[PDB]
Amino acid sequence: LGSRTSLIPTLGNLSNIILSILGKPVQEASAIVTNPASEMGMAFTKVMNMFRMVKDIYTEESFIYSSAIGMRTPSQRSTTRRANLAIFLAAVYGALQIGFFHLNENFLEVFAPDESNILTNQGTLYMELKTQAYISAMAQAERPKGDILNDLFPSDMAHRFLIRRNAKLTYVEKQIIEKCTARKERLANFSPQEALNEVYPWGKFLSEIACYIHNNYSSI
Amino acid sequence: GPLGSRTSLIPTLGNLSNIILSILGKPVQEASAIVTNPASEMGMAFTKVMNMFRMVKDIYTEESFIYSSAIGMRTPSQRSTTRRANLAIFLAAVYGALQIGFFHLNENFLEVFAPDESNILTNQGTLYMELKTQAYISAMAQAERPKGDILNDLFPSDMAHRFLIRRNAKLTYVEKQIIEKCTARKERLANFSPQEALNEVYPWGKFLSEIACYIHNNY
Repeated sequence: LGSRTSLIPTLGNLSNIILSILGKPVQEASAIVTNPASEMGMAFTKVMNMFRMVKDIYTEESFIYSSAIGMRTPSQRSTTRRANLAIFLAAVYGALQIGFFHLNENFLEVFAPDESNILTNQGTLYMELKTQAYISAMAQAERPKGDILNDLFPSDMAHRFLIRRNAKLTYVEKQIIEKCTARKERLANFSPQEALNEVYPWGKFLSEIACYIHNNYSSI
Repeated sequence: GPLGSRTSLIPTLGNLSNIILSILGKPVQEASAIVTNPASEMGMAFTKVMNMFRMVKDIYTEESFIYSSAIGMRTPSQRSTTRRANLAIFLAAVYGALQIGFFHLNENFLEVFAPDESNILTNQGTLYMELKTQAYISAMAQAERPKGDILNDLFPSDMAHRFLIRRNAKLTYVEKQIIEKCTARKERLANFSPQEALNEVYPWGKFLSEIACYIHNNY
């Protein structure tokens, strides 16, 4: 498709700006998003408005799936990978409205795309994301904790790892499964449940994810 | 500049400019249909590009065109990007994709087509005369102003001073040729009946094709 082909430089430029704004120290990035009338806040708002428009050209869902839209060249795929990181970081800072269910479902495609090797720090980030999804889902008083936890920390994690790389399990993969199992149990047996956000504060997760996305992808 | 400011967005400005130059780079009837039928598949897609271009353009200018010296775009690639963006603003304007009056188009023509005090070329002066011609034809349709007021504005007497002032200055042989081609075109327009046959004497689609062809070969 022509417009998706021709707009790759814009997709890339806006994604890079978002990543380098929202990858700053958490206090600095949070300030930018929560003060739209500041100098940098106003500039971020215009960048985000253009980004929302360009993103809609590439996907009607939460993230961009390069294979699904025929984006096949090395530069096209590298750009959509950057875009997906910018989307994820903007979602977690609230600049985009993407629910925790979609963040969890797409986490490996965003941080370990193209059947790459899953790394230990990705696994740790995965576990903390699932923990925040659980804490947020509990706050809606919609479904019981058991149901939430079985979705977020599922029994088929090993088959999912094999499927995603066309495969038995690697050492990191089995460590993640074991770390996730332990976190599920701690979460289910914790009391009082309403205290979990003090135990796993959001600000700490924000700092975890920005540092990863910064210190694993080049900024500016 | 700072993150997310005018220097940060230069690749987006150039990319959207290049897209507008490519799409309105098509044959006149094709390009015109894209703009005039916003419901077609191409028309719908072009609309989304133009909405993005409108937003990025506002970041670079409050007016019709982008003056790099006015907003501090100092690096060579930055200055070349604003120059190209100006060509795309002008191409979009004559196709109806952007709403910029003939007055703004006339006033910014040399800055758009001959920036940086380059010596005017006879071809640039030709198209300048053709643009003034079309701006007159349109101004006489609207018929809010007397014929002399309109010919004054578009074919003015101080055309000599303007060419001199433009390059910090006596005219070049080419520049005095343009003024005489201009004055003669004015006399013909000041004395043409029916005044609404001028649309047939100089067809708009001919001008459009001349501008587009010029831009398509000089951007």
